[PDB]
Amino acid sequence: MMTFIVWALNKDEMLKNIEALRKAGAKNIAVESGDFDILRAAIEAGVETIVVSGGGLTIVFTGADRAALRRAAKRLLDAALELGAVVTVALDGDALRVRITGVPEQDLERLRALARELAAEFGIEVEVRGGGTPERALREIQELRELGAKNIWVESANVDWLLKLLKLS
Amino acid sequence: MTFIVWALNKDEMLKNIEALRKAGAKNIAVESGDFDILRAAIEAGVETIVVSGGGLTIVFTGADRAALRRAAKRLLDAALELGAVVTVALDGDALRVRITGVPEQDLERLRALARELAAEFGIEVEVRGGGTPERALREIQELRELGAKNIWVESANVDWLLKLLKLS
Ligand code: NA
Ligand code: NA
Ligand code: NA
Ligand SMILES: [Tb+3]
Repeated sequence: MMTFIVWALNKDEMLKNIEALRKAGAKNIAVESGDFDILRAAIEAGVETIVVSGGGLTIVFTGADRAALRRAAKRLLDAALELGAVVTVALDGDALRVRITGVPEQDLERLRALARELAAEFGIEVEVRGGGTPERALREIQELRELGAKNIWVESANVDWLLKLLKLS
Repeated sequence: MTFIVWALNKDEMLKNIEALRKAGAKNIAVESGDFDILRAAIEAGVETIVVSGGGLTIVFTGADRAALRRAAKRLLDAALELGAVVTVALDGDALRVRITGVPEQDLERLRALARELAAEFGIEVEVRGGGTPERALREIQELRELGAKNIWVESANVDWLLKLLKLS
């Protein structure tokens, strides 16, 4: 037997995906996201196993020009990789989502500022739902439990973030 | 609570589980699309494994990090427009690119581009394919025999998970 983990950067894809696995008859369905809104939606749809992809930033560039989105993303990717980050990128409609993990809080504030600079240059909107601090994770994990999460797993490429949350838990 | 160590580097993975073990983590899992990393985790005594199913793992080697980043931007550009989910990590010597969420046609496009880029740049590439559910099932059985007790499977591509469910 196996647990099937749906990794989703958007709420609509995650619902569609868990619905497909439920129709297909998967016994053990989990949802993974750095977005606590998506993890809440999963639990409300009746998912009992949640993976918190914690730490770092989710930077979302929105605009009709996909060339401008990719250009901004490539620049951000370059800056993030130089600091030793793990970067996950997905182009979804008019939104380009960049997940950044494994850089210190001082470096994230730098990438926050850069994201604002790049947004102006290429004339696009940028929103940073980042945070991911171990303290915030500990708070939102309790909320997910109270919403009906039975199994909570936590994931990172950054062991220090796992060690900080281990310390707090 | 289970602590999942995401790894595309075998050495970093082993250092990371050691740190969590010393720190007092009771439930540790290792996640990777690289079956050799999952083998190394199980051989080190990890009993929970997340198989990151499907797509490609592309490893660029034999040039400076600045050059590896330029190659990464070229590959990302192609992958993003085909609608792929792309994870990129610059690791010491090598640049590792994980590509998922697209059919074989697009993977072949990116295999070819990675090879072209490697030649065009003058760098070495290791294009690790073999991301089909059929093989994943055979890899999963191998990992069980090596000593994995809990096997979790993960994808952004629900189609890949559905085909695995059918074949399982
Ligand atoms: Na809610
Ligand atoms: Na603790
Ligand atoms: Na996949
Ligand atoms: Tb994962």
